[PDB]
Parts: sequence; structure tokens; C-alpha cells
Amino acid sequence: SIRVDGDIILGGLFPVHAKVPCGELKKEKGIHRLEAMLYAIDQINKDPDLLSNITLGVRILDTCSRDTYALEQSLTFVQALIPIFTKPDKISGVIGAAASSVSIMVANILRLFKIPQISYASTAPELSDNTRYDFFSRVVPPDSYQAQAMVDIVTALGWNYVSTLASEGNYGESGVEAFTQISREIGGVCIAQSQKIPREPRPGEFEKIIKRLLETPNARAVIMFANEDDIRRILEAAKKLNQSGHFLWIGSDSWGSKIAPVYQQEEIAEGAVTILPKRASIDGFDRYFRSRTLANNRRNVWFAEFWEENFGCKLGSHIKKCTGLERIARDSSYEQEGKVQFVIDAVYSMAYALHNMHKDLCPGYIGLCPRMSTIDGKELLGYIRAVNFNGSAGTPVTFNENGDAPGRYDIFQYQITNKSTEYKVIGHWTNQLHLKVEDMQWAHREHTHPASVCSLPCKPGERKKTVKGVPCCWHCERCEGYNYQVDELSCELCPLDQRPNMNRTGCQLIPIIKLEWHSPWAVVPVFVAILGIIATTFVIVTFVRYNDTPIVRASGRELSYVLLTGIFLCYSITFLMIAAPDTIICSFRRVFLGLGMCFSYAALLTKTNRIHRIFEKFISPASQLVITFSLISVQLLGVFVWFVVDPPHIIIDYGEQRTLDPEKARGVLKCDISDLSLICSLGYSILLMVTCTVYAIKTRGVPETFNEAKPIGFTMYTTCIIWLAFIPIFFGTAQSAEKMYIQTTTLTVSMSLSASVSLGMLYMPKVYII
Amino acid sequence: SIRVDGDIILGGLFPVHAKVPCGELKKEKGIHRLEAMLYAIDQINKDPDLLSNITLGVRILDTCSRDTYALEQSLTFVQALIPIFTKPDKISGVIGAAASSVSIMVANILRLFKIPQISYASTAPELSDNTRYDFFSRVVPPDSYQAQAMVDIVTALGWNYVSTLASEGNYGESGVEAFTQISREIGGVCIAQSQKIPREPRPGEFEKIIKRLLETPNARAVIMFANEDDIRRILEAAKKLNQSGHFLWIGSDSWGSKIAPVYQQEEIAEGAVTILPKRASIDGFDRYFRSRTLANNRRNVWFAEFWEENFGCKLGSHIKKCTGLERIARDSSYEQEGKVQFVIDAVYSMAYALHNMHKDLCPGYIGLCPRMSTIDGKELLGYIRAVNFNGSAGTPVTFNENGDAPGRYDIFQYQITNKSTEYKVIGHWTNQLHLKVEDMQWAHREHTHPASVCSLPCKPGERKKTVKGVPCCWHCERCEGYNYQVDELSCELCPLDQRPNMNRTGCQLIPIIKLEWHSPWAVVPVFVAILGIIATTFVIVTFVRYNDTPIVRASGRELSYVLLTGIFLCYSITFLMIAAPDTIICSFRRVFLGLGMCFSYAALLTKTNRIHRIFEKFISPASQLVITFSLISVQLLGVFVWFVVDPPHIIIDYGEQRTLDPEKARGVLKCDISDLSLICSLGYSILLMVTCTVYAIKTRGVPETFNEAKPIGFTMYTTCIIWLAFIPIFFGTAQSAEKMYIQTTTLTVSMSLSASVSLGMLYMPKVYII
Ligand SMILES: N[C@](CC1c2ccccc2Oc2ccccc21)(C(=O)O)[C@H]1C[C@@H]1C(=O)O
Ligand SMILES: N[C@](CC1c2ccccc2Oc2ccccc21)(C(=O)O)[C@H]1C[C@@H]1C(=O)O
Repeated sequence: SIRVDGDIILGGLFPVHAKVPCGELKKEKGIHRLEAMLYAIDQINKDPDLLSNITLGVRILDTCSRDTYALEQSLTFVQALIPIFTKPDKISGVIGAAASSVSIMVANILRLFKIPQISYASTAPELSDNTRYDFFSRVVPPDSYQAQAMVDIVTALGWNYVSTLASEGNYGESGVEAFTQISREIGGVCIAQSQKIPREPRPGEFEKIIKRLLETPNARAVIMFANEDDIRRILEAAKKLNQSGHFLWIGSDSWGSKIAPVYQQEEIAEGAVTILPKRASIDGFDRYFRSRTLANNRRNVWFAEFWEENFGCKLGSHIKKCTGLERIARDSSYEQEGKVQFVIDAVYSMAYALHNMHKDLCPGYIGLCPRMSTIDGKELLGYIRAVNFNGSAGTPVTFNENGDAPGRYDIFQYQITNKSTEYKVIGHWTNQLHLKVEDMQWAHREHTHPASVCSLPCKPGERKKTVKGVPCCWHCERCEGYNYQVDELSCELCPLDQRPNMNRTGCQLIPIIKLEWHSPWAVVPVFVAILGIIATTFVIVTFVRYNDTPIVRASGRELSYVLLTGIFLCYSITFLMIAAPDTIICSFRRVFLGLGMCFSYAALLTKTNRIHRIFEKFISPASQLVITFSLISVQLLGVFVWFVVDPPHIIIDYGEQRTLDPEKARGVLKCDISDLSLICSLGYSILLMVTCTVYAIKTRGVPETFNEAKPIGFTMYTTCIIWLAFIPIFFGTAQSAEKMYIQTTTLTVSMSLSASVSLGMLYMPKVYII
Repeated sequence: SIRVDGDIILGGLFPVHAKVPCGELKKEKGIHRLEAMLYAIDQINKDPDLLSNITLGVRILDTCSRDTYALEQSLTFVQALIPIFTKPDKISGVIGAAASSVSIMVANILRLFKIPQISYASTAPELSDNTRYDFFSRVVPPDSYQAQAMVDIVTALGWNYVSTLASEGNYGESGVEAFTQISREIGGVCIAQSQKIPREPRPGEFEKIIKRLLETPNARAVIMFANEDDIRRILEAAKKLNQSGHFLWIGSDSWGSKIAPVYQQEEIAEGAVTILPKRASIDGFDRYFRSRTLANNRRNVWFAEFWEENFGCKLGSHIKKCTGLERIARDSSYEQEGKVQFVIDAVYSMAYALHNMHKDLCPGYIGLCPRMSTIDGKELLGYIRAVNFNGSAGTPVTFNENGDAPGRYDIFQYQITNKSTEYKVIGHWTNQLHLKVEDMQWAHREHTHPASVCSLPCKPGERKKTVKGVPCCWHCERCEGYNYQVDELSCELCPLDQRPNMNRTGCQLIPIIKLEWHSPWAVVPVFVAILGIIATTFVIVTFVRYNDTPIVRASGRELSYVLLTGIFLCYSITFLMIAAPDTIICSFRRVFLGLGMCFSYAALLTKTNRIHRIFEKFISPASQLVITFSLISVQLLGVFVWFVVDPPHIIIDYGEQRTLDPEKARGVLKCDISDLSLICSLGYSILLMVTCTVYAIKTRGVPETFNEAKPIGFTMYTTCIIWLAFIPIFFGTAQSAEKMYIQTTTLTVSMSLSASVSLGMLYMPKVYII
């Protein structure tokens, strides 16, 4: 209870003593902060251009790290609303703070009474909502803003799969929850595990915690939000359990820049990312400390306790009279707190709020106005969250709509080297991230920056199926096969005319194979074909020169001409059916087939007709010319109408071959000549064969006549069986893979065999010598 | 501020005066309740076996329907924690209530200090959660328990589609929200509309509200939760807008049992469901009122104001000395409040809590114990919610875990009749619903109970598709067609052999139609068939008797026998192919077909063979017997192997007919005799025909011989064309719907025509007279 005059009175709650009130002068926490508050008030009342003639007053009470004691004191604040009675004060703002769950309770009791309250040290995420704390402002970063630093650094280093660790308190739980929530929304990071310790661990607990963190050897980032016991005991109990070089630690101030947690556990904590609230050094207030005497500070009720506990003398034991002694040399090691700047900033913000309210409510009139006499709570709260000023550090102090303060942290890193063991500054976090990546050193099992990704980007051509529920993880599967590889998750089929590339991705044309001119199957047919076209040509040459000569007289008639033409055409098609297929070749092959088949058989039938039926015009010229021209014209028109013969149209078997291995699958350059087309084409040939067979069965009972007409029948009979053998060897070739090879060989050889039989008893031995 | 002695002191907040404090003695609200509290305390201190020698004290303060004034008074409660100074009191419980937002604020300031608070009149749903009101108990039903009555009655009457109405306040909004929430979870009810009025309506607002409630003429239940202005103005502004007999009203106490809202708007509110908190009548406290003098009630600070405002005399104007006058006769119309029972119940509950705590904390020792000297807040709160007692009504008072009280309401109904205009009691709601349905009267446009269902259950066979998002609504679609009707939403196809029932649901066998024996298409073939079997039989009779007779000598040989047999068989199959199909009939038809076709044609060929080729064994017996027996045995084995002839197997065309109308669709009893089977069956007949044609073309150049052999050829030629005509009229019948009819007629008539041609020049005119 400190009474300082004033015209606008404020209040102050401070943690003098410790956890009704136990006796331990908390010193740094309490006394320092009281002196800071009174100091800042003292320079507020001197600045001529801050609040004009208005003066400030102060009502400083005590809290002993208890919630209820602070409740009684906050009741003491509000007592002007309830014979030498003195006028009570009128508090227009409360400026006090401590560990949380104290600011919470005073915030409730003060929001019930529309009194603003600005805190300097209370940093609890639960105190970050307008509901239930509409009147609570804060001039220090929330601890939830610390969880935005770990997320940013984890994203910056590329880690997406981490393991969180915490302690059972209101600190660890809230910090881990904020880390999880920021990890959500903005994605890119995943949490493998979340292990929370108890307040008191049973024997072996740390071993189980370590081994369950060691269960998944892919998450090697441990974001610890937990007090010193976890640090010390996890880093020491991992020595003989051998997780060294397997976990990288990122911790909050609970670890901080301290060296006490690990006295020698340095090889288990060879790397760390530590976040600390920024710090300053107030010069005028240190002077205030240095100028405080005993005859001056009668303003402090509990200041003799400071004299007794800061030097060890019980004035009321060294029993020293204590004379007069400045508190630097005769005092023990001296240092101030880091939170004095915030308790100065709070009172400055409140004074600025009052000044800004004066600017509007009471214009021009120096001092006060009756309108301004009552300091309305709502207007003051509105003006408090409207200040953008800077003081006592050179750094700005401002509040968002919630009333919190922007967070300014710094980041330290821990490594070792010969003679070097320190906490280098790798950067900071003031509404953004600033990391000196090249400054970081992880020189224990990781030469470059370490890795914690759940899965690793694969080679192209291996479809990566993201496992459901965890984008940070996936599993790669080969997409080899006829299907092409399009995207990371997309690989669909490429067209059958595109063999999939041997590069495990891409597609290319299938090679096309064709019956080759030089092959171990076509050489013997072309050879026998040319052998035939030599001997047959020789005989034809013999006949024509000697048409009138006896014995060859029957040969002189054009019947022999037509038979020879048919034989030569058969041989020609035998040769041509071998060479490489082309756009129009096969149509020519078909026309030649029709032509030769008509010629030879028509000659055979007309000769048989002339020979036999005449036993009951007969002359060779008349009969032959008519029938030959007629039948040739018939087949000529049959060819002309392009029903059996195909157009230049062809087929390429790019993908018709169904080989499981694309590589060895091939194709053929096949004219689209159907087997039914072949059968119907030779149908007229079959009819001629049937007619000639009937005629020669009639001849079988041959009249005496001559002897040259029986070989005609015999040769035709042999050719009948020779050609009938073809049909089974036409149908049976479809089963084999080399359908084209066997089909072409059998057709060509069967034609050559029929031709050679016609070259037999028909006209060879009759002219052995002519 | 009232001071009453005591050893355990309680507190009381009451609404004396009205909305710093304006001067209007609120009377019924304040004074009555103060007297009730002091009365209940007076009988608490007399009961020998309630709290033993412990005595109670009282601290009664005032609230003037303001939140802040109550805040100051609640500060006054807690002042024992902060030279003739007197010892302040120690309140161990607060017993006070008012309209809400006052109990809320005192509950906050008291939960900060672990002081129990039991309310008697504060009924706000927001005060129904352990969070922020852990120390607030209630001895009156929440208004949220009223929203459980409307839901129950709406479910009981069958309504599932209603329209909610509200007023812009903390009453209407919360009530409608609770109604919606209870409408969810347990389903069965839907809300068509939710219209909320403003605090001040612009001109025409009510017209727009009425017309938007009138937009959907299917929801005719209006659950109003709104104060009197809505009642009066909506019921009066609907007169000329003609929504009478279109909305049924269910309202809360804001309407209540009052008659002031509608002075004459009775035909727009001819029916109502009103919910009211239950009521009692305290007898001892009315006596307390009657026994209060002026020289006694010095215990009340504000009691002269009651004397002045309850009679009109300013003692300090009738300026009457006021003598001594009891407050019944010389006083104006006297009546008490309904909430006195609750303020008695609160103090009784607190005293019982203290007694129960004494039972455990201090055993056996009468008076007090040092352990029991401090009345811990947590233990007292635990014991408060452990009481199951009854008093001051005969009804029980108890608290759930939340601290609320069970709700006991009654339900009134408003109707009119000649000379009757009242609020009958249709039942109540005490943790359940009790409705006298037969007591309700809606005798204005609804003789029976009215209806508000969004959709109406349809007839079976009409699939009801529930509209998504609203189970209470659906749309019925006919499911006529071959698909059967299974369930309300399920109607799938029934088997093709089951015509869907004409009952719009069900399936039944399709009638099967067959070629009938008496038909306008089969009569002429069967008639010509029997005509043939008469004349042919007559000729056969003639031949056999006269085999040796000349002219008939050629007929004597069994060649004529075989021809006659063939003709008779043809006629027989002509007859049989008409009658109804059966299991095995068609196989017999096929065998007879083969037999007759073989017989007739074989005879024709063998006769032709005997006649012609012999110009270059010849005797009738030898030749005929061999060939006839051989060919008949051939066809006999052909039949025996059941390849062409089908087994007893048959087909029924239950659903093969594809008629869009199932009703007229039919089926046929068809043997599975394929057309290819017919063609291949007659193939041997075709071969015989071809052979005979060749033979008779050879005969055409007939030798002189005789003249009976040329009709053989001529008749065969005619039969050739007659039978060849059948094939086009065999193939062309498939297009027509009556495929069976035309096919059977053409086959049978073609057979009869061929038979009649064989009955022509073969053997008829050669025996004109024998
Ligand atoms: N920021 C503090 C302390 C903060 C903390 C906050 C909430 C709960 C636990 C908790 O424990 C730790 C442990 C290590 C580092 C910081 C904290 C606050 O209580 O708000 C504030 C008391 C500190 C001060 O007054 O100097
Ligand atoms: N039940 C009351 C009143 C209830 C209500 C509750 C909440 C908000 C508004 C509100 O206004 C209406 C209007 C008409 C009927 C009942 C209420 C409570 O305040 O809880 C309480 C005042 C009653 C009393 O003190 O006798």
C-alpha cells in the first residue's frame, strides 16, 4: 500500500514476497518492478508536453503469488463505490502483472467494473480472446506467438514430419496446441508423434518415452515445449540408450540460453534452436537504483526488508549499523530484470491514452473539464488500443484489436568445437522470420542440413500415391507397362501404336517387320520359280519356231499358246508373291492371279472339249479364239470391278501383335486381302476344275483315237490333288505366330507344284527331240 | 440493508424500487419477497430438529432493476476480507434473485469468491452451464424447459412442419434457438419458417410478416415466442388480410392466460396452446402479511413507503394520521405473487445444506465444531446439490448436476362458444407431457384435429422420394410399368414372366396364346386336307382291287404303292401341323415329315429310273423293293439320331413378346424347331428333287416307248415350281407379328398343293373308268 498524491490515480500489482503470505522477499520480481513503476510515474509528471497541468497518482498493492490474496487487494482497489472519514481514491486504470492465473482473476473482477488493466509480464494464450477479457491489454508477446516461430523455422528448413514433446502443465499443453493449430490451416508440416510427460514420472518412464520417439526412424525433429526436467533427464537417459545423432531439438525459453539443464550432456544436445523474448537495458532506471538511499525511500513500505536481505544486516547476523552504503560495491553481484521496460511501457501507454482522450473531450481548456471529470471506462479502453508510440527502448509499442502486443523474439543455436561452447545468434523473429542458415552448424552426423521428411521425392515414371490423411507422406509405385507416365500421380495408357519408352517414361513407334526378300523360307520358292521360268521358256521357244513341223502340229494351235501363257503367269505370281508388300503391289498380284488361273484352266478345258465330244466349230482356230477371248473378257471385267481386288489401301499391324513385352512386339505391312476374298477369287478356278474333271472322267473310257489325249487327263488329275492339298495348309497356318510366312510359302509352293505337274506329261516328253 | 442477529448469516437481493434509483415502490416484486424471506428465516430458527442450537442471520440489500447498483451491493456483501470499529459479517450463502442480467453479474462476482448463490426468479437459458456459473443454483424451471413442451405437444398432435415466430429480445431469440435445438437430435418435426420482428416496426411490417407466413399454405402452426405487441398486432392486422382459419397458435407466458393482448381479436385466435409455470398459494405467509403492524415492522428500513403507497397517505394527500388499519379491507384489492414459494424454497435448501454438512463434519457435538467453524464454499456447494426434500407446497425441490430445477408447467387452451370465453386446462408438463386431447376444441374450419404435415402419405404403388435435407417432406411418383412396387421408396422390376398387376402393384402370369384349331386361317387348309384324304383314299382303294386288271397293271407294281403312301403322308402332316402344339407332338410331326418326303420322292425317282435308262434288275419287284427299303432305312436312322427332331423340350414365350403394354402382350407354346432345322431336314428332299429333274430332262427327248411316262415328268416339273415358291414365303413371314400363323398356313398349303399336283396327271385320268 503506497500512497502518492495525484489527480488521476492508477493502480499497481506486483509479486513482492512469495507463496497466508510466506516470508521471502522476491527481490528481482517485486522490488525492481515497484521502483520501475514509481520511476516512470516520476518522469511522467515532469514532461511538460505529455499531460499538461494534470498530475498522476499511484496506488501500489502487493501480491504474494496467490490468486486469493490478489482478489482481496483488487477488492481494495474498488472501494469508492460502496466522523473523520477520509475521501477514498478513484482508480481510472490498473497497471500490474505477475505470473498468470493472477492477471486472469483480477481481469475478471475488473471487467465487471469497466476498469482497464494493462499487464507487463502475464503471457498466457488463454488471455488472448475478447470474451471474458475485454478490458485486459498486454504489452508483452503471448507465448502463442512463440509457436509461430517454430512453425516458420520448420517450414524454412524444409522439415515436414516432426515429433512434438511436452510437459504436463498449462505451459506445455497450450504451446503444443498452438503449434498444432498453426501447423494446420497453412500446411506443409506434419506431426508424427505427441508425447506428454506426467508431473512425477515412474521409474523407466523416460526410457519408454525415448523408445517410442525412436519407434519411427524418420521423424528426427523434436519440438520440445517443457521445463528443465525433461531437458536434463531425456538428454542424460539417452546416453546408454543410443539415440545420439538421431534427434534435433527445437525448444522454448524453458530450455533458453541456460547451461544448467545439461551440465555435460553436450553430445546429445549438439544442436538446438532456442527462442527467447528480446531484451533491453534501461539506463535511467539503473541510475534510479544507484541513487536510492535509506532516508529517501520512505515512499516504500517494504524497503527495510530490501536493506536487510540485500546485505544480510538485521537493523531492527552482522548487527551492523549499516551506516550509508551504495548498492553496487558493498552489495553482492548486481543485475536487473528484463521486464522493467514493459512495466514502464504500460504506464506510458495509460498516460498517452488519457492525453489522447483529453485532445477530444475537453478542447482548448487547460487542466480539466467537467465533461472530462469522469474517466469513462469504455472511452479509455477505446483510446488505449489506438496508440502507436515508442519509448524506453527506441522500439514501438502498439496493440492489435485483441489488445495483445506484437512478438519480438531472438533465436540462438548451440554447438561445440575445440575450446568453443556457446549460443550463437542465428537470427530473430519480429512479425517475420530471419535465420542465418549458413551460420548454423550441425557438425555431428550431418555435414549438410539434416532431413526429416516422411517420404522422399522419387524418380520420374514412378507414380507417387499420397497416403490418405497425411499429405507429407506418400508411396511410390512403378508405372512400367504400355501405360505412359504423365504426372506425379497421373500415368495413363499411350496409344497402341506407341511402345512405352525404355526410359521408364515415354512412348515410341513399334518396329514393323515384313517378309524379307532374302529369308530362309522364300529362297527355295523363288529359286524353283526361276528354274521353272527358264525351262518353260525354253520349251515355248521350241514350239513356236516349229509350229508346222509334225508332232508339234497339235502344239501349233493356240491351245498350246494358252497353256504356256498360264504356266508362265503362274510362275510370275509365284515370284512376285515373295517380294516386299507395297501400296499397290497386292492389287496387281490379285489381277495376275485371276489372269493366270483363267488362262491355264480355260486352255485345258477347251482342249479337252475339242478332243473328246467330237467323236459323235471343231477346227482349232474358231473354237479356241471364241472361248479364250470370252473367258478372258469375263475375268477381265471381274477384275475391273474391284470387289476381290483391294485398292491401294493397306493395313499396318502397329499394335495388333499382342506380345506382353512391348519391346519384342512388332508389326507387319499387310494388304487387307481377306481369306474369303482368296476363296471366292479362286471359285471360278474351282468351277473350271470340276468341269474338267467331269469331262476327263467321260474321256476315261477313251476311244481308240490317239494317245496324246490321255496324258491330258492324267496331268489334270495330278494337279487336282496337288491343289486340293492347299486348302488344309491354307486353314491350318492361322495358329502359328508366323502366319504370313507359312501361308506365303505354302501358296507359292503349291502353285509351283501345280505348274510343274502341268509341265509333265502334257507337252514335255512328246517333244524330247524336235 | 437489514440486520438480523444470527450465527450463520445469509444474504438477500430483491427488486425493491425500479429502474440512480428511480422512485417507484415496486411492491409485489420487492416487499412481498422480503417479507417471504424474513418469514422463512423466522420459522427456520424455530424448528427444533432442523439446525439444532445454530441460529441464522440475514443481510437483505436492495436492487433497483439495475446491474451496476447490484454490483455495488454485492461488493457490500464481501467486506470481511479486506477506534470503535464493529466486526463485519461473514456471509456463507447468498439468496436473491431478480430479472436476469442481474443474477448473471452477481453470479460472476460471487463465483470469484466461492460463495453459493441460489436464485428464485432468474430464468435465463444462458444461466444453464457449469462454466462461468459453477456457483449458481436455481429453484425455478429454466425457460429452455418450456421449449421442451412445445416440441412434445407438436409431436403428440402429429405436426411435423411448423413456422416459428419471435420478437427481437433475449427472450424470443433464446426460446426459438432452444426450440430448434430440441427439434433436432430427436427428429420428427421440421421448421418451415423463422421470422423475427424488430424492436420498432416500420409501417407495413406486420403485413409483410403475415404474407410471408402466408407464402407457404402448408405450415399452419405458429410457435410464437414473443411479447404482447406481436400477439395484439398480428392478430388484429390479419383481419382484413384474411388469414383467419389458416394459423394455429402455440405461445408461451408472453401470451399466457391474459385477455388484455386481444380485446376482441377472438376469431383470429380461436385456438391457442399456452404454457404457464405452475402456481401455489402460501397460507402462513398470507397470515404474515395480515399480522404486520406499523409498531412491529421496524425490521424493514423501507416499510413506511409501503404504508404510504399501499393506501395513499403521506404520514411525513389524505394527510390522515393513518391510526391502525389492517391491510385487507381499508386496503385496495389484495393479492400476492406466485414466486413466494421459490424464495421460501431457496432459504430452506440452504439451511438443509448446512444441516447435512453438520451431519458429517462435526459428529455428535451439538452447536458447532472448530472444524465446522469455517463454512467452506466447495463443500457447501456439493451439499446444496444433494437435497431431495419437499416443503411449502407439498412438492419436491431438487437440483440436477447443473444446479437447475425440474420444470413444472401447465397448459391452457382458448376457445369460444355461446356465453363461454375462457382458458380451459388441457393438461400439464412435469418431466413428461399430459394432454387432454378430447378436451381440445378447434371448432373453426377444422371439425377434427387440424393438420400441418408438409407432405401426405400416398397410396401404395407410388414411390415416395423424400426430398433431400427435409425428411418431413417428400414427393410421390407413380411406379407403373413392368417394375413391381416393393416398398415406399423401393419398386424394382419383377421377372419378365410376371406381367405387372393392374392393381398398380403386383405381378402375374402373362396369358399364352396358341394357334387355335378353329381359326379363320386353319379351316381352309384342314378342309382341303380332308378333301384330299378322301379322294386319294378312293383312288388307292380302286387300284389295289384291280392290280392285275389291264391299264392298272403298271399301278399294280409297288411303285404306285409308294407314291400313294407319300401322298397320304403329306396330307396327314398337313392335318397335324394345324392342331395345338404339345410336349411331344412336334417330334412326331418331324418324323412324319421325313417319312412322307422320302416315300413320295423316292417312288418318283425309282419309277423314272425304271422307265428311262433301260432303253440301252429291270423287273418292278427287285428294283423297287431294294431302293425303297434302303432309302426308308436311311431316313429311319436319320430320324432315330435326334439331330433334326427335337426332344419333348419346348419353349414358352412368356416374355419374348416385347409389347409396350404388358396387358395385351402374350406368348406362344412353340417347339424349339429352328428354321435351319427345317432347311437341313428337307435337304435330302431337295437332293431327290434335283436328281429327278436331271433324270426327267434326260427323258424330255423321250423315245417312242409309251405315253404314260411323259405325265410323270410334267407333274414333277409342276411340283418343282410349286415347292420352290415356298422358300420366299418361308423367309418373308418373320417380319409380321403373326409369324406362326403365316408360316404354318404357307407350309401346310404348299404341301397340299404339291400333293394335289401329284394327284394330277400321274394316275388320275389314266383310270377315269376301271
Ligand atoms: N510468463 C510467465 C511465466 C511463463 C509461464 C506462463 C504461464 C504458465 C507457466 C509459465 O512457466 C514458465 C516457464 C518458463 C518460462 C516462462 C514461463 C507467466 O506466468 O505468464 C511470467 C511469470 C513469468 C514472470 O513473471 O517473469
Ligand atoms: N423470468 C424472468 C422474466 C422472463 C424473462 C427472462 C429472461 C429475459 C427476459 C424475460 O422477460 C420476460 C417477459 C415475459 C415473461 C417472462 C419473462 C427472468 O428475468 O428470468 C423474471 C423477470 C420475471 C420476474 O422477475 O418475475
